[PDB]
Amino acid sequence: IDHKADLAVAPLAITYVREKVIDFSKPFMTLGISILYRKPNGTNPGVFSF
Amino acid sequence: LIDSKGYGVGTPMGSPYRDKITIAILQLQEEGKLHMMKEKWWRGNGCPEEE
Amino acid sequence: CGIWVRTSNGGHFASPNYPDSYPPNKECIYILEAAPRQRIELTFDERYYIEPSFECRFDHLEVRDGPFGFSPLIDRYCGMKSPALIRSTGRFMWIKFSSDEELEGLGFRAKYSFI
Amino acid sequence: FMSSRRQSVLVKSNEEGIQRVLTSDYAFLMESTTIEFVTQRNCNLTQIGG
Ligand SMILES: *[C@@H]1O[C@H](CO)[C@@H](O[C@@H]2O[C@H](CO)[C@@H](O[C@@H]3O[C@H](CO)[C@@H](O)[C@H](O)[C@@H]3O)[C@H](O)[C@H]2NC(C)=O)[C@H](O)[C@H]1NC(C)=O
Ligand SMILES: *[C@@H]1O[C@H](CO)[C@@H](O)[C@H](O)[C@H]1NC(C)=O
Repeated sequence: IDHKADLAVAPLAITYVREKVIDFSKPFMTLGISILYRKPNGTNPGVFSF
Repeated sequence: LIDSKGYGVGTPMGSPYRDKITIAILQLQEEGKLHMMKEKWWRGNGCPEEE
Repeated sequence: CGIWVRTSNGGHFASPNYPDSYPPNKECIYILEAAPRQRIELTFDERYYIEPSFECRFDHLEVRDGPFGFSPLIDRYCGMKSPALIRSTGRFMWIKFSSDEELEGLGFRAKYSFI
Repeated sequence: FMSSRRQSVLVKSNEEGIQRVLTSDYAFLMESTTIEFVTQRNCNLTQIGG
């Protein structure tokens, strides 16, 4: 905004809220979001499960 | 997947660079150079051990 | 309409049926591809030199730097004047010629060159 | 949801809109009449809802 810098090549999704006051190039790559979670142990003692 | 967002390059108001960096961006893409640059940096090779 | 002019240091590029009037209802693509690090110099030869007093649509020869309809617009030429020679290093000058439903003209003659 | 997907699932032809449901789980909101020409003249497909 303040022009103290120039074109800033950095990870930044082309979002409308930014786009309203920011000029943006064409996407060099796409982007998505998703669940990221550990692999569940899913283990029951079983020796005294009953 | 949830949303299809797009990774672009920031640039200030009316800067002449957008209109001519995109042609570079497209040029880098269409020739495949992006894929290799994609490949060369996401070549993390730890495999998913089968479950 | 397609005259695949790929891989030439230079070659002829022209509207269909050039010495005659171009056919109507024709929307045919042309593509100029340059090898890496090269420069494209497009030579354009007008058939008829007059000065129009107006600019209009329905018959327009635009020039694009990159893939069509998706790269920035360079300029959109029409009429009977000769467009000025275009020098860019975008390496992809891809040019489309359109046609309305009538009102054909003298067509155009061009010459692509690579350096 | 469709705008969230935005050609993730926005299919262009009816007949190949069928096979998207034939090959996986899909909804493909399509008009009543063409349904009757398909669901009656093809198996594995049902009119759902009203
Ligand atoms: C005297 O001779 C001149 C040519 O040297 C005649 O000039 C023509 O003038 C008209 C306007 O009356 C021009 O149309 C205008 O063109 C400009 C530039 O494209 C455009 O911005 C305007 O909106 C308008 O379209 C015309 O181009 C110009 N040239 C031609 C084709 O002859 C002039 O008319 C003559 N004097 C008279 C009153 O007859
Ligand atoms: C239902 O699906 C099966 C498997 O693709 C197919 O063989 C069958 O022809 C389909 N139903 C009919 C009778 O069209």
